[PDB]
Amino acid sequence: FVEMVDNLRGKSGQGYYVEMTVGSPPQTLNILVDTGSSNFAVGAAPHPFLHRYYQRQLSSTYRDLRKGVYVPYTQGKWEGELGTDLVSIPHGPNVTVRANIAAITESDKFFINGSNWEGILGLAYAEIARPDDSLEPFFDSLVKQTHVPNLFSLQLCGAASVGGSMIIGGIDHSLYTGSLWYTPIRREWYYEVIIVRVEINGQDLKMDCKEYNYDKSIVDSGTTNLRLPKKVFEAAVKSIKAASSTEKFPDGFWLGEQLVCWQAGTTPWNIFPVISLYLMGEVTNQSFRITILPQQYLRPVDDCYKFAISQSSTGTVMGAVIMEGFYVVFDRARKRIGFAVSACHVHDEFRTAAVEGPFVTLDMEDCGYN
Repeated sequence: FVEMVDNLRGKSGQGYYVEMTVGSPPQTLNILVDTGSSNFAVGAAPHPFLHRYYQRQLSSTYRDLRKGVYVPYTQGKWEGELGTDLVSIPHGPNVTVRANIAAITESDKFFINGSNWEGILGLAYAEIARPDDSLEPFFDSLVKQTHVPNLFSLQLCGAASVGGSMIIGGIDHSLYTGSLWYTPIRREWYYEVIIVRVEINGQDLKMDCKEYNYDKSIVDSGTTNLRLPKKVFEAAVKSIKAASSTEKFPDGFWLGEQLVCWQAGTTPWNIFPVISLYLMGEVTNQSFRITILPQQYLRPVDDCYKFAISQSSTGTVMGAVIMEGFYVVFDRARKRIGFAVSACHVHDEFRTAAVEGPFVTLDMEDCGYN
C-alpha cells in the first residue's frame, strides 16, 4: 500500500495527523489519529488556533442529527453538534463513506495553539463513543460501507516534525522487520490488552500482574506517554532510578514536574534501563515481550527531555512512547493487536527495540481486572 506510506505528519508532542476530506465538494482537514477515543470530531467555527474548519453550509451532503455532545476532560473539553457527511482519506483507501461527524462549536484546552490539525479521528470502539455507543465510530462505518478489511496499522516514526504511516485495511510488510506477535484485545471499547510481566533491564517488578492492568491497559496513539497505575508506576520508577543510579536527578523530574537537560549530544542513554512489557500471547500460557529504550520514554522537549512515564487512575496507557518503537497492527477482525520491530524506530548501535517470543507465562488471566 505504497500510497499510504508516510501519510502521517505532526509536531513533537502534538500528536500524529492524517489528511481527510469532509463534505461535498470535499473540504480538506488534518485530523489527529487517536486510538484512545471513538468520536470523529472536527472544528467547525473560526477558533483563533485553527488553520481551517468544517463549513457545513458549503456541503450538499451534510445532514443534521439535531443532537449535541459535550465531552469534558480533566481540565478542557469540546462540545459540538452531531451530523453525518461524506468522508474520505486522500492517502488511504479509494473510497468515500457517510460517517457521523461532531461539528465542534466550542472547546477549551482541546485545540493546540500552533498545531496543524483541526479535528480528531477516534479509532476505538462504540462502547466509549459520546454521547453513547449508538454513535457509530468512523472505522465501523468505513468497514460496514465498503470492502476495506476490518484492520488498520500504524507506524509512528517520531522524527520537531514527525512522520509515520497509517495503513488502512491492511499491513505493509516493508514497515517492519522480523515477525509480528499478537496480543488479544480483551474487550472492545478502548484497545485493551493485558500486560503479564514487566521487566526493567531484564529484572522484573514481581508485582501481582493484576496491578499492571488496573483497571485497564490500552494502546493509544493519542497519548504521548506510557501511563501506569500509581502502584505500578511507583515500583517502575523505583527500579529505573536504581538502574540509572549512576547519575542523580530531582524527584520532580520523575514526576514530570520539571525537565532534565544535557549538553550537546551528551545524553547518557546507556545509564537508563530498557523497559520490557510482556503481553498476553495468542495461546494458553504463551506470551511475548516488546522492549523499548530510553529513546522512547526520554524524549526531547541544551538537550532537555521529559520523563515520558507517568501515573494514572484509568489504568495503563501505551502511548507514543511504546508505539514509536513498533509497527502496530490493530487487527479488529481477529480481535488482536500485533507488534513487530518498526523499520523506522530510533536506536543506538548498542541496544535496539525488539519483539521476542514465545515465552511461558502462567496465570495470565489473573492479570486481567474485572
